[PDB]
Formats: sequence, C-alpha cells, structure tokens
Amino acid sequence: LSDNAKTLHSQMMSKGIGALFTQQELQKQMGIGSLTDLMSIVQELLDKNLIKLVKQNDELKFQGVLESEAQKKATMSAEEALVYSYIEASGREGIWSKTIKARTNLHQHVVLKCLKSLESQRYVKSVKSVKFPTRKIYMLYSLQPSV
Amino acid sequence: KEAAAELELLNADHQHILRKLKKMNNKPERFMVFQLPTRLPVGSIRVHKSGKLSVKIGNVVMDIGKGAETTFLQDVIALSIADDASSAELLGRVDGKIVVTPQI
Amino acid sequence: IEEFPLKISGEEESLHVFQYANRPRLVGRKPAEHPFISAARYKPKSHLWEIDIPLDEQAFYNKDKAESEWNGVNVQTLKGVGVENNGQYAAFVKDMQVYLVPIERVAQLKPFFKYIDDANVTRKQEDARRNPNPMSVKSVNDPSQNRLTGSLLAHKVADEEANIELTWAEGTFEQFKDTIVKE
Amino acid sequence: FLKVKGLVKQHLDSFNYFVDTDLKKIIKANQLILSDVDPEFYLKYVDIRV
Amino acid sequence: MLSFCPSCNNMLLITSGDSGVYTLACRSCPYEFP
Ligand SMILES: [Zn+2]
Repeated sequence: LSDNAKTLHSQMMSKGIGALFTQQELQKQMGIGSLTDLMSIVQELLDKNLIKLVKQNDELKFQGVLESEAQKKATMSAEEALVYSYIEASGREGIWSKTIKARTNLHQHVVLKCLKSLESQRYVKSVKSVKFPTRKIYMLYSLQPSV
Repeated sequence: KEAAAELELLNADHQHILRKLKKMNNKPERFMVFQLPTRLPVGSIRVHKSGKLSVKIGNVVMDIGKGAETTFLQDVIALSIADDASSAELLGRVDGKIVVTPQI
Repeated sequence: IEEFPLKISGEEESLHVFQYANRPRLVGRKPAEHPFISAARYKPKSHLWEIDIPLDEQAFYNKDKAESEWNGVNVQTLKGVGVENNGQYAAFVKDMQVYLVPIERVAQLKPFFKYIDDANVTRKQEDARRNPNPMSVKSVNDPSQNRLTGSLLAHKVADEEANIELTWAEGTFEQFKDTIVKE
Repeated sequence: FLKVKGLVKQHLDSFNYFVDTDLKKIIKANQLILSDVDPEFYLKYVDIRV
Repeated sequence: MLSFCPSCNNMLLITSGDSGVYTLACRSCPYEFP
C-alpha cells in the first residue's frame, strides 16, 4: 500500500521534471499491481496532494512534482491553495487579477484578501507590464519576466 | 340521432370480440393487452342477455363498458426481461387490444 | 348467462412490449411474419433498445453503394425508448380462463441510422489531421450562476453506460406453466 | 345569486385570494438569501402574514 | 410520389446510374429498384 507509493514517487523523482509522464509508459514501468489497485493508490495520492493533473493537448497526461514545495502549499487552507494553483500554472508570463477572479468564482473581496495573505508568506510578487502597462500582473519568486 | 349510430356500433363491437375470445381458446401461445382502471375505490368477463359484456373486478365495483377499439398496422411483440442478463425471449405477437371503462 | 373468471398472477417479471413502425401487420389480408433478430442490445438507466435486423442480399441490396460509402453491411438497427404507463396488463387466454400479467414499459421502435452517423466520425477525425493547430484546476460553485440539468443532462448520461448483448431465445412455455400453477 | 355572491365578485374575490394563499407561493420561491463570503450565514423566510 | 423505401419508409431518389440508366435508389439505406 504505502510502500508501493514510496516506489511510485521514486519514479516521479527519477527523471528531471521535464519530459512529462503518462500512464502507458508508467504501466510498463510498474505492472506488479493490476490496474484495479494501481488507480486506487494514485487517487489516494491525489488525496495526498503530491501528484497533479497536467494537460498535454487533447489527451490524458500526468505530472509529479517535488515534495518540498508540496508541503509548502499544504500549509495553506483550500482557498489559498486554489489561487496558488492557477498562479503557478501561468508561471512564465503571469496572471491578471481579473483573470484570477473569473476562473475561481471568488468575488472581489475574497480574492483580494486571499493574495494579500499570500504575499506576506513570500509566495507572490507584483510586476507591471510593458506590452500592456497599468495592469497588475502577479508571478511567483521564479523571476520570469519575459515581457 | 348520431348517438344512435354509436350504440349500434358498440353492439357490433361485442359480436366481433366474443368471436376473437372464442377462437383463441386453444391457448396457442396467443397474447392480448387490455387496460384496467387503476386507483381502486379478479372479476369475471360475462355475457348478458342478447350480446352484452361486463366485468365486476372489485368486490362490488361493476365495470359495464368494454370495447375492442383501436387500429394498428404495426407488429407488436411481448418479451420478458429479467435482471439484465441472459433473459431475452420473445413470448408472442399481439392479436388485439380492448379496453375497460367504468360506468357512471 | 356465461361468465369467464380472470385472476391476476404475474409478478417478478418486468416484461416489455415493442411497436414496429416499419413492418405492417397483414399483407393483402394475409398476416405477415416477424423478421428474425440477430442480437439485441439494452441500456439500463436509459432504457434504449438497439434491436439489430438483417436485410436481404444482393437482389434488393445494392452493396456497391453500401460498401464504398460506410463499409457497414447487413445490419439495420432501430432505436426504441422504453416508455412506462399504468394499466395495460398482458393476457393469454386459456379455455374459459384468462390470465393477466402487468406490462412494465411500451417502447416504440424507430429506424436508427447507425452507420451514416458514424461515417461522419472519421470525417470529423480527418478534419483536424489535415489542419493540426494547437490545465484542469478546481473552481467554486457560485450562488449567482447555474449549471446544466434536466433534459440535456439526460443525454450526457445516456451515451456512456454498459452495453449488454442479449442472448435472444424463443421459449416461453416455462413462463406459461409457471403462471398456470399459481392461482 | 346576488345575496351570497354580489356584484363586485371579480374584484373582491381576487385580492382575497392574493392575500390568503398567493403570498406564501412567493416567499417559497424567493427563500434562502445567501452570501458567498462567510458561507455559514443563511437567512430563510418561513411564512408571511398581513 | 408513394416513394416508400421499405424497412425505413424514407424516400426514393432517381440516381444517375450506370451507362446513364435512370435507376431509383435512396441514401441512408442500402436499397435499389429498377
Ligand atoms: Zn431507404
């Protein structure tokens, strides 16, 4: 059960983060268990919020992340983790506070109170753009201002 | 007037439905569907004086009217399913359809 | 004078009735036959009935158009939606007896064109192959926004459910005498 | 006829059906005012009287 | 014009046949008739 999960995320740690993983290679990588039990521990590992659901175009795809930043976001309550997930999904170009309000249904106070708490925890910085100025674009501390 | 055209046709309906009731006494895997009035406030199809049918399906509740009335140029077949399994058998085709209506 | 007692011995068997809208009952005053079902097909929770039928060969068939266009031969399915109602018992008639059993649904059989529905699936597939030109995070139910339900939600649930290929038989004396022995 | 059932039947018997029954079919279709911030708050209208 | 295609009752259609023949045959059904 849990020991096979220790073997599962070792395969997620085996490769450098790129060259994203999927099941048809992972079933050939790990086929000691049948798929009736392979899926159950991954859904349990979705409940252990370490595996995520990435999308390569039009079809089914997985990606496993580092644990050291997984406990980082598990410090937050589920609403602060909800805004944090979109703001790293942009990553390379940033997100606008109107777009981060539309995709979540959180209204104007509950999103503006959310990231204000998130900025004190050193998890969002605020840059101004030049392709469209006078617009608040947020990023992580990765410091990727391609604009 | 035109209500006298109705009762004579209902006489001509009983004489056509006692025929089809009696030719099918030979139980030749023959089926027929007829509707019973639900919402009850068992009995006996029975012949009155000079060509008249009625059923009394309650303890007392009489239902005088019956009528062998519809026209269908269709094929209609009865099948029994059971528990969504190997349970597909065509019982038979349907010859006729009558109805039961209570008198008021 | 005479009287024919009926009693109601039918349970445990949810028997259905179909209605062929295609084949007539009688042909020139002569009663017709029912065509022979190859296999049946039933969808629970949506009550469909994809009855398969064979249509006759080359003489009235024109396979040279049937083969080159959709590549699906000798199978004509016809969809029936199971519709329920009260009343309408099914009666088989003994000598001076008539024995009833309740009918659970009545489905109406319309010709479901399957192959030319699916002929546009490969045509839709080949659209984006000649024109190939190119991220699932949770949100919150808002009490000032609505979601699809009712009629169109029932079509989202009726396309994806378990197929069942029915073993079609023609027996029914087991169903007969089991009813006879019960009062 | 006009003793039990007068000449202003059509005006009196309409408003009297609005007050008695046709108010309770309104608040039963606009009950449960809610907020999205602080989701453990709810106010519901149970019944209405004039 | 009473152009019922049996087993579907749909339609008939005069189609351009072989050697220019005026055959009648409908779409959405494998059927033909002289
Ligand atoms: Zn046709």
